[PDB]
Amino acid sequence: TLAARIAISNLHKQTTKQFSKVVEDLYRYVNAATGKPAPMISDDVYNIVMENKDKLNSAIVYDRDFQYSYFGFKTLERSYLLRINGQVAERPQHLIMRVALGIHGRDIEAALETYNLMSLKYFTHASPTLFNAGTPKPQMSSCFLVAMKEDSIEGIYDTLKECALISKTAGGIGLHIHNIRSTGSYIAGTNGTSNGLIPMIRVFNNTARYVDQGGNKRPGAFALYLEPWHADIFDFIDIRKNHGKEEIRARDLFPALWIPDLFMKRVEENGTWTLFSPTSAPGLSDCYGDEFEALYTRYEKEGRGKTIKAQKLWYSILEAQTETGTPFVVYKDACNRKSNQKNLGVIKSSNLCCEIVEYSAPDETAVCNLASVALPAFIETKTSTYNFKKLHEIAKVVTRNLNRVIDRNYYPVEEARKSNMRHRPIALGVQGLADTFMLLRLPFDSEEARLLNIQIFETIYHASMEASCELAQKDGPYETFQGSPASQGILQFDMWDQKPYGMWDWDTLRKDIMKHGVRNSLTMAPMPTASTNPYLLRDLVDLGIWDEGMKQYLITQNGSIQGLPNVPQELKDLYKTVWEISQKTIINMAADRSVYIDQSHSLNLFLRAPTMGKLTSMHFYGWKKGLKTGMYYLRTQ
Amino acid sequence: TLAARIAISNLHKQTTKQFSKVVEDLYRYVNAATGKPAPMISDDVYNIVMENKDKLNSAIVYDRDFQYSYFGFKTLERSYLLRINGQVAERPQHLIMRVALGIHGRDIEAALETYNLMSLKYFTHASPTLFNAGTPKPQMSSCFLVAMKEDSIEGIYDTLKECALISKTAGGIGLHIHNIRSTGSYIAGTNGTSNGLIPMIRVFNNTARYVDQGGNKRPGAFALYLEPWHADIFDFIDIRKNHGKEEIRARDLFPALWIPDLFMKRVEENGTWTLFSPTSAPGLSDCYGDEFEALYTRYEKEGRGKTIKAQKLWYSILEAQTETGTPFVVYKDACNRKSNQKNLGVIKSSNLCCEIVEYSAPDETAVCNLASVALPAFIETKTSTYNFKKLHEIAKVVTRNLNRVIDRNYYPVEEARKSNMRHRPIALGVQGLADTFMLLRLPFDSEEARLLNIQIFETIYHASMEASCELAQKDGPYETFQGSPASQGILQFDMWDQKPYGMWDWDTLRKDIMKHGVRNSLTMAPMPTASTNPYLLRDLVDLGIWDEGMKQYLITQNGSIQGLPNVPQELKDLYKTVWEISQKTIINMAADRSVYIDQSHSLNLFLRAPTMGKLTSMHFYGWKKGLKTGMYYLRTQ
Ligand SMILES: Nc1ncnc2c1ncn2[C@@H]1O[C@H](COP(=O)(O)OP(=O)(O)NP(=O)(O)O)[C@@H](O)[C@H]1O
Ligand SMILES: Nc1ncnc2c1ncn2[C@@H]1O[C@H](COP(=O)(O)OP(=O)(O)NP(=O)(O)O)[C@@H](O)[C@H]1O
Ligand SMILES: [Mg+2]
Ligand SMILES: [Mg+2]
Repeated sequence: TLAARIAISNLHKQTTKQFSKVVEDLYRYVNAATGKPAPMISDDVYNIVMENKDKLNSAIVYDRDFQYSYFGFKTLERSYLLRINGQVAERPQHLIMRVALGIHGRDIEAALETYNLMSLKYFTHASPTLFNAGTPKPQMSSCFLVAMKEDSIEGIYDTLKECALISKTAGGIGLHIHNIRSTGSYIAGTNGTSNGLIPMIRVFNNTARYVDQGGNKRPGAFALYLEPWHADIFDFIDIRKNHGKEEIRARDLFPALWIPDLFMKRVEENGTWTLFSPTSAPGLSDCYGDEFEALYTRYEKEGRGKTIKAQKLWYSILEAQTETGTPFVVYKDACNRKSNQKNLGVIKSSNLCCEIVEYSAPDETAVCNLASVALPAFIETKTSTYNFKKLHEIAKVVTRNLNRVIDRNYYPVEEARKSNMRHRPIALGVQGLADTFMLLRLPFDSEEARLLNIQIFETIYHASMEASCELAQKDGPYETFQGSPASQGILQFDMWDQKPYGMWDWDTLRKDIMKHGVRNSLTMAPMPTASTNPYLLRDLVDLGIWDEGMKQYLITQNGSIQGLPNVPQELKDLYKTVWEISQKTIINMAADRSVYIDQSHSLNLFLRAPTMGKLTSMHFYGWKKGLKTGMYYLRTQ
Repeated sequence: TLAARIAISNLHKQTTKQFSKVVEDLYRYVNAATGKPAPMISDDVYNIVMENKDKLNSAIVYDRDFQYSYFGFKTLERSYLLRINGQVAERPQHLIMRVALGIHGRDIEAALETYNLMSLKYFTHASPTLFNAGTPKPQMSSCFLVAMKEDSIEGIYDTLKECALISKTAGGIGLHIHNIRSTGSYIAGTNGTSNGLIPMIRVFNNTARYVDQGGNKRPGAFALYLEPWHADIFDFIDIRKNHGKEEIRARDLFPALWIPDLFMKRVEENGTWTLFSPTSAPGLSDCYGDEFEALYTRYEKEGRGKTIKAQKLWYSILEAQTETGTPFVVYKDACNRKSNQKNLGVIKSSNLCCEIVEYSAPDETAVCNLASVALPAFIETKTSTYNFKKLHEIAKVVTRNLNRVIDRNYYPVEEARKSNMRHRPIALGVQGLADTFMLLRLPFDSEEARLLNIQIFETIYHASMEASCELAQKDGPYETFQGSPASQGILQFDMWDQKPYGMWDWDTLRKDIMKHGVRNSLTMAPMPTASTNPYLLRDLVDLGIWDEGMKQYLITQNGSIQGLPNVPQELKDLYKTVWEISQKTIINMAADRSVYIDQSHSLNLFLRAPTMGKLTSMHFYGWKKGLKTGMYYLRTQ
């Protein structure tokens, strides 16, 4: 809350009054230009709004529209509030109210609370849910994880279809392509050899550009997952390279390596690494860990690839990350080993923010159905505690919300719908970790921010897990739960090798889960969000120093306050810069919260003058650390 | 025949001996690198070669391999003779012999003569036939005329599939796209408007690049046909423009206008021309002439487009042709009006060389099944005549050859196969017009080269027509012949408004055709070929002048001999340059031969300093002249 809150209330003035009418407007709307009935509300939902209009308008509390961050509102106005004809036809509460209804049909009770919590900034869904929830094509889902359906032209162009047919509504896409042959591999049609990936990519990077004015975003953030033994690996990690004068100016593709441990082994024990066109080495992206090392090992034996210094790739890879900050690294074995869907098959890729990790097949495209809970709004008392009951509580709710989405979602491609339906993956997220910390005035390093951390996720996983049981208790287990690690009482940390930090009763849980099942194969995918230092500001009053006599140190420096004349230790330990905090503490809290995460989540370790040898300790640290999504991003300068 | 014939016979030495063994080799061949059975002969054909090996090797006459033009052989060696492992495994005769067999199965008699004529350079098929005829994927067809299946993403990407799935084997492609909406037109999905064509094009221009190493050619000569009332017309004619810094560097697309007469009317009577996104103006590429002018006329009435100075387009168009030599012009109404397939629907486009003109639908892709007869090899006696019987004769044969191709062709896309099968379009071509003339020593202008001309086609059309009857006499009418102009005795010139030049009995013909039908809806598509002055050289001896005392005038000038010191009139009237000959005589002979051409064929009028006003008389001349393929190409400097 700053001095520009006028943009809220004075533009709470060009807004009409009663939810009901605003819906009417939106429902009844017409294309003032083509005279086309252009509704922005589904028949289905509209009637629900009319049938209840009374209790609804009543229910809303418009005073809550002032309880919004300055840059926050702007976001909504610019992009989330349904406009009428160029003009904003939605008070934030309306949006909320339409989202709330979006999710539950006749479940008005459910609608109303899942209303209130939202309005009381407790949690919020993903843009996709925000944007379309309630409207005629209620696509509320975030990303899609697409499988390169075949290594035939029929395949590629059937894949290319989706990557558009989705890309046209929807959100981010991440497709894995370990099965397309390598440069100069062999066509059994004619005298041709293979073009490779990179031109085939230039293709996908191109439907990307064109298919967009509808996907309501030129940003075509596609990410491409590929195992590092593919004979085309080098050209692949290179994509975004600042040079390439007839190449991929792939300003919207990003390359992600889907890395088995073998590679990281070879690398460390400085050795060999063999490459393959997949055609000569079949079945490779289908085995993993041991089954995979037997396999790969033997195609080396059998002499099918092109042996290189394992240290060569790793070396080039590194170079690329620095110059471009890509490829991303996800650990193939870390992920499958510790996935609850290991029963289905082999998870071949994760997604752009290298967060969700769920099965995909040429006839299953996986979805990111996600909401994210606002960690800071459970802080409670001058100095304070955190309400873990409230947490458990709210996160029980969201797990319900998200489940619904899975049923009321508008599916872009039949694949998507099969997938989401048999497996029911959710993704609870979280916002405000860094905050919560600073509010409870704990420094990022505290071996008690350390503590807090663990407990939080512990509680979320705990709740989501339980909520999911009851609905599986009410509605039946998700369709494919048998064979599940959970179908045998093995849980996230159990697959890591730990004991819960025990703040919740996992026995009673693990007990019922076997007895009732759960409504979803996965539950949480924490922190790769923004729209889905201000903290000093406050503190500097009580001690001293200020404004006219101090438009100085920080305007200059990046909120890096270590060693500033007249400023407390308590503070410059709390309000630590991100370069300033220890990475092996970040990697660490990471691998901590990691134990109660069905999915994965992403690191962005933040060093200064990173060495082809520093970066390496960082990757190997986390690597060795059991982590699922490797180091995902390194920011430099 | 020059002094380098050594490349034939001395490299007739690294060739093995008896056809049969050469087949064996080719049949039995293996991928010396992947150990894959890599045959180059179909089971089907192989056995035919063994079952008859005796009469076959015998039959061949290898002395004929010396009867080849210097640059000619090179063509074969470089690209037509099946290589073994990098090394040429085919004497020209073998190729021929495999082509010959390619076409007829057990029809050895047919094989053998259709052998001999070929070997006696009388006619030859299209590369596609040359290359693959006999081999396991006997795709022998030239182009494909593809229909933009829908104005949905499902459509576009289903079209894009073919334009690859074909493009991967096969030959040239020409697709028409009058149905895709215009820039900023309206998506009834969301807040998007249309990207337009040009980006959608950038898409097709891109599968073009990638899908090629198999299509055994980086050249992706796609041509795109579009009516000039499409709201995106301007950007469309611009494609190849030497400027466009985030545009189509469409180094392999070419834009062709599919122009109704209305436009050319408006233009001349200096007036208006309205543009449309097709969505607001539906049915437009489906009506023509009168039905079309009623339609279009009324969308003007109704005020649906964006009225421009008809003279504006025409003006821009022109500019484009000069700077790029495109768009090509085909006359939509000229073509449908005088098509024998008018019964099926509306021919929406022709093809790259703007020659064939046959129906296409989102479930019919039309084919160019073609061979071409060598006009010069019927000249017969010091000075001479032309044997029209031989012509009629040989061209009877080719019409048989080509028919077979239609049945033994390997079809890339089910569409192709339906089309070719129900309609049976052929394309007899011709080579050596310009020659024949000079051999019978007649000048391009002679009102008796004028005469000869007409008669030739008259005879070819006459023969092909008759040959086609008999097989329709033997095999039945092509599947869709009822409703045919011919199914009513109306023939090519009859649809023009003429009487045959009567050198053949058209009554007896027109008689039987109604009685038996014909095997093909179309027959001929003359002169847009090369691989499918040397004439002075000879003459300069008998009079005088030569070599050491004359490495002069022409080495310099473009065989333009008008006014050279000591050189006969007889000659410099015969060996006239192409800029030097009259265009309205070219346009004219054109519109002459035109009357006996089922299909179309193409002009390349050749002026010097062409004016936005000179070009115009040329287009309007031919236009008014009844022509089907407008002026197709203008070469300048
Ligand atoms: N004309 C072409 N241009 C580029 N790549 C091609 C072409 N034809 C096939 N490929 C490659 O071959 C793979 C797909 O196989 P496809 O072309 O559908 O079957 P095919 O290669 O003819 N037969 P096979 O080798 O038996 O699968 C892809 O990785 C393509 O790159
Ligand atoms: N996301 C998009 N980007 C670019 N063009 C699009 C997009 N969505 C639709 N189009 C255009 O719309 C036409 C195809 O229609 P399509 O998108 O399949 O159905 P739609 O527009 O959602 N519904 P409708 O308008 O009722 O056909 C093509 O000319 C496309 O350019
Ligand atoms: Mg294949
Ligand atoms: Mg549509």
